[PDB]
Amino acid sequence: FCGSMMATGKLLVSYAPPGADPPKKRKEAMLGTHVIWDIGLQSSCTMVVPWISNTTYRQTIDDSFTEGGYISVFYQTRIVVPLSTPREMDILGFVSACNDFSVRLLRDTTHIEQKA
Amino acid sequence: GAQVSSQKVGAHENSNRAYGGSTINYTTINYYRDSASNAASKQDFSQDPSKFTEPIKDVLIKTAPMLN
Amino acid sequence: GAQVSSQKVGAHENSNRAYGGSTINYTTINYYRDSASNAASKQDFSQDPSKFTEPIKDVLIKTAPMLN
Amino acid sequence: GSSSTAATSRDALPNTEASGPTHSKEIPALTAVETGATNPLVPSDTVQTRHVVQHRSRSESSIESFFARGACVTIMTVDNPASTTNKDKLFAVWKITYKDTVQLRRKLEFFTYSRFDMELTFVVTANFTETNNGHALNQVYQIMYVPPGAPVPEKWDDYTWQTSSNPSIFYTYGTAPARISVPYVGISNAYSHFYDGFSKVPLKDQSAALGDSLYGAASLNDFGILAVRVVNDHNPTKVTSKIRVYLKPKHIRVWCPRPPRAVAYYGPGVDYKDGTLTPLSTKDLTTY
Amino acid sequence: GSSSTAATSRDALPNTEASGPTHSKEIPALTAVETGA
Amino acid sequence: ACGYSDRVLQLTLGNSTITTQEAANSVVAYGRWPEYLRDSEANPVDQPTEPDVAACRFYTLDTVSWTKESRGWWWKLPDALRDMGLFGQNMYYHYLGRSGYTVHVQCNASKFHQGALGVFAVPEMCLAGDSNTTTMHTSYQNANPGEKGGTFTGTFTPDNNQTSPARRFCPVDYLLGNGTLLGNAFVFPHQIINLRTNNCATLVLPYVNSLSIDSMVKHNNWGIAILPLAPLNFASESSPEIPITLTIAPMCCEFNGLRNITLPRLQ
Amino acid sequence: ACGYSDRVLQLTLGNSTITTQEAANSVVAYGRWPEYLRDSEANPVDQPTEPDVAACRFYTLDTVSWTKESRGWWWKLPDALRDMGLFGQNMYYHYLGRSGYTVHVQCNASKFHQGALGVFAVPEMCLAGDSNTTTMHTSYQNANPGEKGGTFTGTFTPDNNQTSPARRFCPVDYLLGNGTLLGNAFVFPHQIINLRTNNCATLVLPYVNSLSIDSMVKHNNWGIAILPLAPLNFASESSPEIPITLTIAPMCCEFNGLRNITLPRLQ
Ligand SMILES: CCCCCCCCCCCCCCCC(=O)O
Ligand SMILES: *C(=O)CCCCCCCCCCCCC
Ligand SMILES: *C(=O)CCCCCCCCCCCCC
Repeated sequence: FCGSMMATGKLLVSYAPPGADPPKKRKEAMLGTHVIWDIGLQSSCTMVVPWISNTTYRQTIDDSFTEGGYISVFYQTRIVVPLSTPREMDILGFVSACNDFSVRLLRDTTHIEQKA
Repeated sequence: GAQVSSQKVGAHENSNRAYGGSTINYTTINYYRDSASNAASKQDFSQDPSKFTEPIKDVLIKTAPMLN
Repeated sequence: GAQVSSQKVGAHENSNRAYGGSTINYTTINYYRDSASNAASKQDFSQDPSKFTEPIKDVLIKTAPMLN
Repeated sequence: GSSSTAATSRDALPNTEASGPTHSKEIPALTAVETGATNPLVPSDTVQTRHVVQHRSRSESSIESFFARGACVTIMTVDNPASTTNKDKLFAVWKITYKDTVQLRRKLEFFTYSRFDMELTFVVTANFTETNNGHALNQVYQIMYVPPGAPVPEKWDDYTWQTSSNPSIFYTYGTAPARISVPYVGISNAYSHFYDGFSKVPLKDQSAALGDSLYGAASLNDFGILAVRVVNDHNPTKVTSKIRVYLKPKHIRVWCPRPPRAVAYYGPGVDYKDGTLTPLSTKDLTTY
Repeated sequence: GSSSTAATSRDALPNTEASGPTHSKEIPALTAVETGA
Repeated sequence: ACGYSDRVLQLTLGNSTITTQEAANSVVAYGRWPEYLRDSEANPVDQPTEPDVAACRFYTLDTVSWTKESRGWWWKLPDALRDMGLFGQNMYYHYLGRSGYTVHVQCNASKFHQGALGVFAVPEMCLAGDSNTTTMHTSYQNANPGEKGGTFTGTFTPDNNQTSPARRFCPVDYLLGNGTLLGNAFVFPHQIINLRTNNCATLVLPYVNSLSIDSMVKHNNWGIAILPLAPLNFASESSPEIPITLTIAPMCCEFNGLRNITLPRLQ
Repeated sequence: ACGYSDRVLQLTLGNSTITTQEAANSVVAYGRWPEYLRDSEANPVDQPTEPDVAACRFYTLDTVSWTKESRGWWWKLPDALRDMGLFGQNMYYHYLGRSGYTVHVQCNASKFHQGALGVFAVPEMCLAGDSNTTTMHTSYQNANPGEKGGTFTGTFTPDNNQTSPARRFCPVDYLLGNGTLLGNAFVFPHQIINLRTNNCATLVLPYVNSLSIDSMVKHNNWGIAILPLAPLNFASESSPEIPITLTIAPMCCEFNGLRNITLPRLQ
């Protein structure tokens, strides 16, 4: 959370494993894996996306058979600020692998090329 | 001067008097004096990622507040 | 790291001081770290067909009536 | 140093035991196939038998031995034309599968699931096509495995052939057929020869087009492609080449036996085509 | 003559342990990325 | 001694019991009783839901009718149970699920009737489509009939409407609806209901798949195929009919990846 | 030492986690943590369903808004969770059920806001009706609002339409909606959300009843009542508003007497 110290709020961070309507309302997102984040002196909050998959490995391309599901963030209560305080502010998000994470079948990337 | 090492077997054939089970080994003999000529052994080590994931001076206890 | 195994000899040459009789063996050495690189050993196992031929819950005694 | 080597595939089958006349309440011959069981009889249950020391074995019908052969799974065409051609130099792209041909496919489809290491062998042949006397120097071919997600080549000479990470084979014409092995690479615990399902659940709240997918298809079997090119630059006399790919499944296990394909294959699924549904021929019930 | 062969690259990753409901002052989920960790 | 018999069985699961007095023993497919997913084979790491008696109990599907013209019937699992009580709810609320089953097919008649039904349980029962212009085109809706199941036909009839294709299966009976000869379907776990002998078939099915757990909503693990190996006949009547009823209990079902409920397009 | 604190908590149930950094410890009602029904106190003999993580997880209800005119809000349990995922399905498929709960009320504001909410959990929270011509007449539909809950009022207003009576509760705030003084509601398990101190209330509720298990569809075991003990204020604004959100997790829920699903008349 990068708002001022005077700003408070509760947010809901959600992971919905695939196969149903992707959550567009808190009511649905709240039924999947989720963390309700209370903003405060510990500035940050982590939601773990547990490995939940039919296959033992997923593809590194968009693919329905090995689709992974939906990540979403909602307001749980609302951001509240006192007077003389910015009413808008930013949050930044980060992603990282857990210690049970692995990859295989080395391949070239589409993220670089050399034309002619 | 042979080096004998074990293979990590993935698909196992229907066999335990020759293949799949009774540890399958492989053999390497280096033919050259220069070690740059050697094949790669691939017998490699892992390490804890902490020098990148937790480079903080005072130890991180995850159940505790990071800021205290 | 050689594997020595025996051959099942079919036609035997007129010899028992070298071929046909005194168990003829063969040798295998794996040259690669990946077991997928290995040849097939063909030293394979058989099993009873019962999971397909007799998948009934109560044991079949062939001399008895199947229905009783 | 030296390693030296419970019913095995090459063991002799059971001996026939001698058996004599019988008169009793034991009834091996009578049975009831409604139970789902096959009656486990041997000849001494219904005739008099002599003793026979059995030497035959089932060594050649073990799963490994039934499959221990390279089978052709595709033919890839490539060429190396003059630089003055209106037509582009042909490189080939093949989506890896055993379903473009029928013989190996039918054998694997005696089973529902399998696990194996795959040996691929490549036979390469070439020929001239224009009745010309011009010549060509010995060709080198690049066989590049492009796994799902990696950039597929669009030109015979674009950057993707750099292969920094894809495995490639550079094969020299006229040498022994190329060969590699691959491990069991499935994203499941076994390859599925049959998948009774879809890759997408159509949702009520979504258009039919958005929830649609092919019956029986899944990335369970998307293994990517082989891309093949003649590495040599354009030559004034055109040469055409073919790469035949042979697949041998080695170190194999299989599960859940199935009736074999009895009418002609019709696409990569189990579909059949009108006019091919009559495998049996005419034979009269009381004619030998 | 013959030589024959600590976390190695081919070792299995850690098991997932079973864990149940929780209600306490332990707060793994809350953190502070300002620290650089 | 006490008179226990192959033919007389009682099955009890959850709050439900089946009795039969004319059974022909019962089959455990591939010799494997259903089981929960072992830790050494596990894959989703979240704590699974295991409904136990709420879902592992006998559900009876709509009864069908066997006549001299019947060519056969088919159902898919878990699909045929998708709308069955708490089994159905647990299936649709979770991304993943696995389950074994006890399948009990019921069909009684009289000592003067005759006929024989082959009851086959087929792992990955992929069926052939109705098209000779597109392959693998049967739609999700037509591939998944739910409890009413579908039927076999004696004749392949290609769909020629290319404007709006029917997109359904056209499963020919002597080709087991999949391009292989019906006479060989006996390599699949099966029983035969031959009316002079028995009035039911019982098949206990382990979860079978190339994965420990998978999407039940996308994928059927087992098919049930019922075909008349010998046609129905009775006294000298031209149009006899007798009912066939299916009752199926999930066994050892467990589910992972809980979220909002799946609401599938089924028509 | 490590900095653990009363004010900073994490709650995890099933696939759901709550964090708070401004708690005021948490309450375990009557000192009794929720538990499954012991064999020595058991009563229905059928094997119970225990959904475990499928239903024992945090469900968030629709958020409400606190303003200077708010008189208070109420909900009943299990009623407020009747339509919540697999908890709701298990409740309606079974004649009997029991459950405990973790109730977490959320309401943050700022160091310049003030106000205090009493959060009370009341066993058998019977509320008064709107009629002075008939007693005990509130209808099932009006007594059970589901997740939207109901509200308290500062004024008793008798329903005078005897032709078509409204049949609803008229719960007066200072009489705790039941004829007793609100100042004494603190003998019930409670916490206060006083905005300068804390932004949440957490109440762990054991199943409480004069029976080991009962009809969840007929009977609510607990009521949650939230009333402003000190009104909302902020800087010098005339109409401040701040949201209040309820999140509730069933705990140790078990069910008996499985049958077809209950389909209640709720409007
Ligand atoms: C340079 C050569 C690379 C060769 C790359 C081989 C890539 C993997 C191919 C998998 C073959 C799978 C056969 C079974 C398919 C199935 O599931 O039906
Ligand atoms: C260790 O090296 C002694 C065992 C020797 C085994 C046979 C060696 C095979 C041929 C190696 C030739 C020398 C290579 C330059
Ligand atoms: C066991 O392997 C020790 C005995 C060694 C016998 C000679 C080895 C023959 C050459 C193998 C070379 C290495 C292959 C990569």
